[PDB]
Amino acid sequence: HARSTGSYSLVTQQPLGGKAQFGGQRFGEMEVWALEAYGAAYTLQEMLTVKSDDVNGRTKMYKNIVDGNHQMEPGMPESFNVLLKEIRSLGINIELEDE
Amino acid sequence: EFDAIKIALASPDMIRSWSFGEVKKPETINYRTFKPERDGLFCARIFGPVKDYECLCGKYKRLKHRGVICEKCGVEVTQTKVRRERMGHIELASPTAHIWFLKSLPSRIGLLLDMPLRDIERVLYFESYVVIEGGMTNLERQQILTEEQYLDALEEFGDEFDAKMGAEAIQALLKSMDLEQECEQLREELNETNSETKRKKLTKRIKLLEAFVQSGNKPEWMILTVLPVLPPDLRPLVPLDGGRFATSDLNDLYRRVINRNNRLKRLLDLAAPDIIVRNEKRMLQEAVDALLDNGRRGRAITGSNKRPLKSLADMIKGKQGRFRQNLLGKRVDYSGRSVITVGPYLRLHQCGLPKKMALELFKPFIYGKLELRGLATTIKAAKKMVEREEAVVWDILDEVIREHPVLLNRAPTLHRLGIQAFEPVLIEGKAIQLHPLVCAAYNADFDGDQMAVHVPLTLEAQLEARALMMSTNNILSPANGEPIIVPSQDVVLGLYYMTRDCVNAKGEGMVLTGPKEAERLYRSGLASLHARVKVRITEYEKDANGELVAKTSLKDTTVGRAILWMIVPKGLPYSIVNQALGKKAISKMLNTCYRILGLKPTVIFADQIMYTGFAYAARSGASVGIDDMVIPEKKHEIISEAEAEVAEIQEQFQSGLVTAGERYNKVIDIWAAANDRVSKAMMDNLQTETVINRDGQEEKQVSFNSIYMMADSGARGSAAQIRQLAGMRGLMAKPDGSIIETPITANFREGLNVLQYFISTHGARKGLADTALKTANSGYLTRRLVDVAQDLVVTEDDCGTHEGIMMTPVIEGGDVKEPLRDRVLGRVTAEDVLKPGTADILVPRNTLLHEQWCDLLEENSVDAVKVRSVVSCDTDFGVCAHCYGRDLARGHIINKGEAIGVIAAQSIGEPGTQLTMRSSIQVKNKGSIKLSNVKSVVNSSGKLVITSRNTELKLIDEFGRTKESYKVPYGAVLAKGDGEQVAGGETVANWDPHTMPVITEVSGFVRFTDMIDGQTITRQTDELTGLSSLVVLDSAERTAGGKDLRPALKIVDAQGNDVLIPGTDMPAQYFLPGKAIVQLEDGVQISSGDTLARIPQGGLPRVADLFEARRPKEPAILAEISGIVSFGKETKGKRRLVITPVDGSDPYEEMIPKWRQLNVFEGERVERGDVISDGPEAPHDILRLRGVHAVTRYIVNEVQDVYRLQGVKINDKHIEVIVRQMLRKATIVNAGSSDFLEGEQVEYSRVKIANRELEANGKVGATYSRDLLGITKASLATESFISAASFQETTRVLTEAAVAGKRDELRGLKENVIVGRLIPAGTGYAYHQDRMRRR
DNA sequence: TCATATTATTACGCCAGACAGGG
DNA sequence: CCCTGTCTGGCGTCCTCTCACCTATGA
RNA sequence: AUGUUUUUUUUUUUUUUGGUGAGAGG
Ligand SMILES: [Zn+2]
Ligand SMILES: [Zn+2]
Repeated sequence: HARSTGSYSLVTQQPLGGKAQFGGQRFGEMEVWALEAYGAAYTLQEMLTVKSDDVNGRTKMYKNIVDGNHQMEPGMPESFNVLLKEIRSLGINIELEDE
Repeated sequence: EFDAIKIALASPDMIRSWSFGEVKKPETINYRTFKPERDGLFCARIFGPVKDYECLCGKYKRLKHRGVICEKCGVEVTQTKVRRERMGHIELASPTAHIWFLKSLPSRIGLLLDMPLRDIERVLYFESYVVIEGGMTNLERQQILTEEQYLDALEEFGDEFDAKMGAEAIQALLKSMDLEQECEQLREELNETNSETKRKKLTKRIKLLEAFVQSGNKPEWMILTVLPVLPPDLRPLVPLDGGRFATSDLNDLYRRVINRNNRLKRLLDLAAPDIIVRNEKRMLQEAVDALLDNGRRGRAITGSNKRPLKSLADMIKGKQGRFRQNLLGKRVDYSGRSVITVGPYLRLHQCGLPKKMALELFKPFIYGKLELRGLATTIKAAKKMVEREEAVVWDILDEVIREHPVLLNRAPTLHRLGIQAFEPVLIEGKAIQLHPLVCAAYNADFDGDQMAVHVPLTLEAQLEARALMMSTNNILSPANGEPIIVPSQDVVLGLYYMTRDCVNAKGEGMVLTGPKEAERLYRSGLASLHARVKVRITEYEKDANGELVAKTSLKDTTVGRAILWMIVPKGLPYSIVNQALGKKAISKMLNTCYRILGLKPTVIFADQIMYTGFAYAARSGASVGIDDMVIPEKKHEIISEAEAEVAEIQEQFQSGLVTAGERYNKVIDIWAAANDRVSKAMMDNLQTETVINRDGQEEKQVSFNSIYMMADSGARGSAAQIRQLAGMRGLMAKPDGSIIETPITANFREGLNVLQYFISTHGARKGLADTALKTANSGYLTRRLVDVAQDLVVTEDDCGTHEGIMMTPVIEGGDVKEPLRDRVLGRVTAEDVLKPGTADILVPRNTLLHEQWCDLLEENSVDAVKVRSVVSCDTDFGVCAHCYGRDLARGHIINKGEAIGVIAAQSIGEPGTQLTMRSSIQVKNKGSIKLSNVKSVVNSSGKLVITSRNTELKLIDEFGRTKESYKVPYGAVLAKGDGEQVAGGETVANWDPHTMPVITEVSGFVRFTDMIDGQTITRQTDELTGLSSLVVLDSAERTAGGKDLRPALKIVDAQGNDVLIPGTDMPAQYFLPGKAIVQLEDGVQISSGDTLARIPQGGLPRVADLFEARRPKEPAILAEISGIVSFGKETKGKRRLVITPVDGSDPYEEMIPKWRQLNVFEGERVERGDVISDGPEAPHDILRLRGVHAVTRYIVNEVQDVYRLQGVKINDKHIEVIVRQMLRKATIVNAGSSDFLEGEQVEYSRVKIANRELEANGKVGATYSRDLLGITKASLATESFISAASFQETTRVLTEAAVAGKRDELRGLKENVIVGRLIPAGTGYAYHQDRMRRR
């Protein structure tokens, strides 16, 4: 099985799972620890922001690849803003501070 | 873009500021059409239009007026994702307190209003009343009231009196709670009391009272008044395949809260009576509490069928919340997965990758390449071209592959060598071809395994895959110094068959002018691959400074050793191939090649090793047959001699001469002896079976048996497995844990019958159950370790210290187990090591000890090295580059940046699978004696007896290093003395552990002081001997009239005056303990070394109990202060022990549980770190008593003992840094001139920078005290709540952070993996240097 | 079809952490 | 009042693949 | 040498841009 780009889920902006659903590989927790074990800071940054979740990042990246410019414009993951709204939907005021 | 994440409470004004419209109706959707509800949960005006830039109902179907809201639609006009960020709010009719601040353990409202949880819930569920500023009545403010208590009060205090209930009353209490006022009171209460329990109970209440005043969190924000609703997009309502909507659980929760709130508003309209609106508000309280955190209240609500439905807190917490399932691990585009296979033609920087996966993973690069050439125009055309797969896109694909690495990943990645980057080579096929040597890194066999491929998209990621994660760059395991590209199984058989010899072959003893014609004689058919031969080889030894000097000579060698010499690079000597080359020898061949010639010859030489091993293993034809497993001819007579022996033992058992346990022990002993004899018979019969003549009489050699080369080469097989295929397969054990007395005398070449196979299945089912349940604890151990580490980044170059732990070789009592060169390899010395002669600067004080320095250490026989350890590093927030050590997979020091906490945590937890889950001293060598911790005396006979319990007996050799060590008890008969030379095997120690000696220092006469027969001691004349002994009783058997009497022996002179201790003016009286029996009676003159009484008496969960720092059930008790010791009160729960120091203050004591067999007498002076009883010892006692270096030596020795018992090589840096992360918190003792509190627990770097910026001023600092937290308590007690929330319980940590108003200055690895940016360790450390500089 | 709103099983194994009881 | 059983909560491995099954009521 | 010397309607518009549970592999 292989996946470059196709459909994703509803709640989250990450790719679907499985083969019958044309989906990508779950880059799990211990693989993130293995990339932290190296100096792979940029590989991990595209591994969890551009390739997976951030919608503006992935559309800009697809257009940047097909122009011939391997460069990522990262932004913030969508599932973290989902986390902010689920935490904030309690009596909890979680924010994002100064520039 | 943004610094720290701030968490605080949500005010009702803040919740109305989040909101966009009140969600009234609970009606979800229409359900018969497609439209929602106006205005229900899924509204239009409150949130937004379903369709993008459209009024859902009807107006604006173009792009001109985005925003207009007509009365017929009551709809906003924006994007489809606008509803995902917009949230609604439910105006709760009746106030409802939060469940996270009422049941968090400890509750936030429980230790703030000074009221028990039980009483808080009673009033909260409309079952109890609470008073609130009554007035001039006889009632308190916190005191509650019941129906009867209120009824009577109602008729009594009908006027000025307030007694409400529920959240409303609670809210008022919190609202009317002067925070500041309580502070002073609490502070004054803590300074006006001495109660230990109260002190801790008051310090925990004042801590959460002053923390609330420090932030902008109000006391009335605990109760929920304006409940917030999560965005619809985040609670999606999609239908499955069919005609119904599979609705989420949160819609059930919100719809019930809104149904109940509408009912409560209608009842407060209608003026229903009291009990109706109490049940109505109570059902609303339980509905809100079920929405927020379901199931924390009594049994959780359920929709379909009996399974409870999932609430908001269950969208956060757990293994499947947002942290562990969508933020730490994500699903990933440009990724693939398939079954692996070998492909041995590969070079070790490249892997095979199928054409179909390659054309799917590289669709955008192919699109960009196709658009560059000009073959097509629009993007559609290119997608049709690769959907059709024409003849021109495969050249495009070979031009996008070429220099573009991919990340191969095996699915259980345990350490960092399980993600490696290759270059693709395209494969006709559907299976990833993976280079074989690399398999030993992935733990990948080829029995059905699968791997995932990931594509580095951007340019920095291609460079990270080539420069950090390439497979040529990972040739040493980061856990140690051992190479991980060791040749595994076929190739060592090909080498072991190639470089060997036989006593006659084709071309025996002919002479050859080079290795080239050695291979030419092997190929043409004129010699054999193993035929001993003088060749002329030219080995290049590089003895100058970087210059290779040729020396050519004639080596008496074989043909195969010359053929393998054609592949060895220049610098290695010929003697690396002159031996037989098993697996350990080829591993040290690649290791010496890496240490001498560097990286590139070692990569190309690893490939040439693998190619020549595969080729000559193919030419070998090394099969396995049924005749290869040679049965010993002596096996049947050994079994019959064992059968005669068990027959003799059972004939004694019929006549009852021996006991049953001694029978079972004798049967297990003779079957162990017969098993060892059968193994030696088959091992001789395999290791030297070949006996071939050469030009005359016969001559023997090691065998070319196939199973023996598979065992001796170390390819696959050991002694035990080849033992079970030929000799008997031992004594298998039943699942009771005890062994079975009748062994399995049949191997596998003979047939096992039925019972023997069933006993075998006992033994093997236990092993499969152990692995399949062991793996969960191994993985959870790696998780706890990488979440306690998680932060620690090499961030300096020198901390500027002179402290470091004292690396000695470790010695258990056998031969010296782990040499000093294994422990001080590549670790930077603390002070400069003196050469063992006299005062020489052998090595300087900041040199890395690589192999050349360690060889000059081994030549001089250096005792022990004071070396720098990670736990002694002075760097605030990180570890400096010298106190870590060598890079371990790079030859140099650790770079500024490389995350060492994560590689250390992986290197400790990765061998978690291989670990298991469930008289006197006899010297061995011949050397010199030395004693430490010794205070001794010469007895009458001459044997130096010892008056100290804790004496260490070292055996030092003639060179200076310490070769043996032992522990000698109080009062033992030493055959030798101090500084003496002995012989190998001579007994040097003797004692009796069943009889605790009460030996003396001086001589004289014996008097019975406080020894009265009848109450103190008893008369027990011996039965079978007649020589009686006055038996000393204990303090429990005698009655209360004489229980105060302490029996003792004090030595006098010939007159009767007390003979004093030499050095003091005190007599030497020995107080006899309980259960003693007097050996030497009254009037008998004594000497030293003679007793005065007879006193009769682990694998992987050990690693968990060392890092998590549990206490053992019966710890060894110690002394918190030095000085004289005494006893106390007679058995009220415990038996007291009072320690009065010589110069220090007296009042320390401890109540010992009296079930322990003590070690100390009444006239004994103790010390800190000195034992009082025996058994295991908790690490907190080591930390608060001996020192920090003592507890780090304790953990690294007690866990390298597990990792060495199971045989795993791990360097000690990793355990020292997880020990650093254990003892990172501290507690204050004297607050000093700072802003801390008395017994406040604060982290160590904070208090150290505080009193280091105050001590640089005039003010003297604050004196701390370090504390050792276990790894899950230490990773949950962090100054970064996302780090402590991605890990275990999120409810406790988020309420603690919310009511404290905590802020997360990100500054670690997992905060930046959550929030989606660069890691502040690796390549991103320059980015975080830049961002930290530009503030 | 369109609002009404929650009851008659037990059978893990530590391991911390808080709580009423009593010498 | 300091030990103490006793009770309550909170953990318990990653990755993947196949299949089936989904609230009752109701004038 | 010369040409108002057989006229009649044989008619003008695009394209537009998803949970639950069970089982297997490693
Ligand atoms: Zn409209
Ligand atoms: Zn340091």
